[PDB]
Amino acid sequence: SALEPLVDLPIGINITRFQTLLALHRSYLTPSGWTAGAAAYYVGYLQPRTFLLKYNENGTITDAVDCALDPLSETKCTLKSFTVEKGIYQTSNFRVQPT
Amino acid sequence: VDCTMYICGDSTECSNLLLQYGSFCTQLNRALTGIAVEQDKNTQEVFAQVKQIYKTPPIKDFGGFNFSQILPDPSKPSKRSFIEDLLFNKVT
Ligand SMILES: *[C@@H]1O[C@H](CO)[C@@H](O[C@@H]2O[C@H](CO)[C@@H](O)[C@H](O)[C@H]2NC(C)=O)[C@H](O)[C@H]1NC(C)=O
Ligand SMILES: *[C@@H]1O[C@H](CO)[C@@H](O[C@@H]2O[C@H](CO)[C@@H](O)[C@H](O)[C@H]2NC(C)=O)[C@H](O)[C@H]1NC(C)=O
Repeated sequence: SALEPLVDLPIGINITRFQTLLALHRSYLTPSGWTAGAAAYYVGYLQPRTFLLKYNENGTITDAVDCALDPLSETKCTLKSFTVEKGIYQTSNFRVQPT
Repeated sequence: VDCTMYICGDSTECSNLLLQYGSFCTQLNRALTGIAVEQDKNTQEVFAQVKQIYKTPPIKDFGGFNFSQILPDPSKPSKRSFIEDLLFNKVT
């Protein structure tokens, strides 16, 4: 799913918290009315990550790949290609860290 | 050789600056890898030109030509001619 920027606005505020909004209504005498229909949605938090972005002939990005996702994904970011030829490739080094 | 660790010992303060020199960190690895990749191509073409691994017959009559120096030593754990082991001593 490619998302274009709608508007880039001068906001200048830090937003640390939020909640969504709803549209409900009133009903009349039945055995007040509220909660029109059903409502559910999806939320996830962002995070800095390095993606390789494959544009199309028309600039429509299809394939994106995260580099840090797995030790396999970090090598595809080294070749910059979505095709990985048969062989051995050297992904970024690892270090043991101090206790 | 890992440029990031070599230049900047395990410290992001130096790691950040290294990002400003761009590919200097990476392209060295590409150079070194470029060397180390072909280093096995050298040994590839020099030593293995042979399709199959031959081995001498069990018994040697060559007409009096004694090759027991140059042939693999059956007793050494690594089978190597008596001569070759002289070399592995002299080099370190
Ligand atoms: C973002 O807004 C938060 C307020 O929610 C500010 O962060 C606070 O910073 C102080 C230190 O000056 C901490 O003691 C508070 O705990 C922080 N708030 C929270 C909720 O943890 C912050 O100042 C704002 N951003 C900027 C850039 O100033
Ligand atoms: C080939 O040479 C080797 C050594 O150069 C010979 O092996 C020796 O044989 C004698 C018997 O004549 C023994 O006393 C030695 O102890 C052997 N030396 C070693 C290192 O094994 C071998 O006999 C020769 N064979 C032929 C066909 O020439």
